[PDB]
Amino acid sequence: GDDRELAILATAENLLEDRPLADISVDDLAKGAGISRPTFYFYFPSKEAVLLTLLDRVVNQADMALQTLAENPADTDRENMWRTGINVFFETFGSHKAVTRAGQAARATSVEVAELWSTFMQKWIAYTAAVIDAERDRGAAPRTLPAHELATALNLMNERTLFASFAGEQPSVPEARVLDTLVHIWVTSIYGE
Amino acid sequence: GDDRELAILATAENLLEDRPLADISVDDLAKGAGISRPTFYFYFPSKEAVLLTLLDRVVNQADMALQTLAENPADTDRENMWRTGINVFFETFGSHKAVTRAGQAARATSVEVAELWSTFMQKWIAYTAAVIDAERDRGAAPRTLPAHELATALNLMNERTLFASFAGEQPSVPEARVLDTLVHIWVTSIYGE
Ligand SMILES: CCCCCCCCCCCNC(=O)N1CCC(C)CC1
Ligand SMILES: CCCCCCCCCCCNC(=O)N1CCC(C)CC1
Repeated sequence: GDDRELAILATAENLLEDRPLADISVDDLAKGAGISRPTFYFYFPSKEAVLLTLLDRVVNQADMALQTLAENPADTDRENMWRTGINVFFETFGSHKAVTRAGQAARATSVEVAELWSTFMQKWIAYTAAVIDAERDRGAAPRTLPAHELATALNLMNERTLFASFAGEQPSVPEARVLDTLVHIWVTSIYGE
Repeated sequence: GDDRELAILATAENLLEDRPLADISVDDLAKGAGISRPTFYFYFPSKEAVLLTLLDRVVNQADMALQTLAENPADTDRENMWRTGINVFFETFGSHKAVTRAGQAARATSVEVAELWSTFMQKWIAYTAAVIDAERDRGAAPRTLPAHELATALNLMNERTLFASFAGEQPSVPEARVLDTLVHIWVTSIYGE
């Protein structure tokens, strides 16, 4: 039951490594999960709903990892503090590139995917802004741009730049350089005048 | 002839203000240009080809403006130098929001739109990197990240952030704040250690 759903989700994540959702049939998902087509429809209404659930799992995996980091005392080294946090996103989305690629594409065609992504980006921006505000309050960061506006641009940079790196787009930062690239821009923009 | 093509392009840019390309018919474009459907097909093969030409015009308008700025002596004020350049993109794409929105959407579905955008982003990144290299050579900027990698991330930030602002996405930087936001991040990341 839970196990049926897990098998459909695992099959979909596997097939998305090889081809887009458009070239994956319900027969393919049902076959991979060892069930019939009609039994598939008991668990999910469409292959698009399967992708929504996969992306929801990956997004909440990143969010929960960030929460675990937030619960711990702050790294006393400002650059390392931000690197560890950006690395949650680098590793979580980078470890699920098939879902990341299919989920990005689906933001265009699916209101539910677009709203899921928007909701979590707002959460992540709000958290970023609250950390920059704490750094300013402690006298560690200068009072330059409105923190929420700076947070927004930095989060959008990461959204576009990490994706271009994962997907091997031209142009892109090489995957093996993207974390250092983003950390530099975050730290100089948060701490600089 | 040239004038036929201009009227079809003007009609398409006007209708894209109100609805997406999917809800614009060839009859709509032909009607707006004062021609028949078959006469439309003499000038363009599809409504998608019309959008390609519109986006090509806007992209080359931005590129030519950047070239005009590049031809002049450099602004001696580093922050203003980068602000004027980012403003070319802010004003050119911001003055054509209907084409910008339709062109962004088309990167997903059109190889020709995706390649056009990729080509000009590579050009703009290469130019950015060459300016950062000149600033380092003159001793005005520190030798931190590889210039081309830093340029790539900053250009991708602008691509995503300017678009989110123009489209009124949630999240986004308000349009009236986006130029200052991006200039701050560029200048601190290019000149900071
Ligand atoms: C579906 C779609 C695909 C795409 C995906 C990937 C992207 C991701 C992004 C993220 C942002 N954010 C960040 O990055 N951060 C914040 C907080 C912290 C503190 C750090 C960082
Ligand atoms: C179709 C799609 C839509 C989207 C559009 C808009 C975006 C734009 C972007 C640009 C990048 N770049 C920049 O920004 N820059 C460089 C150089 C100079 C020097 C500055 C700046």
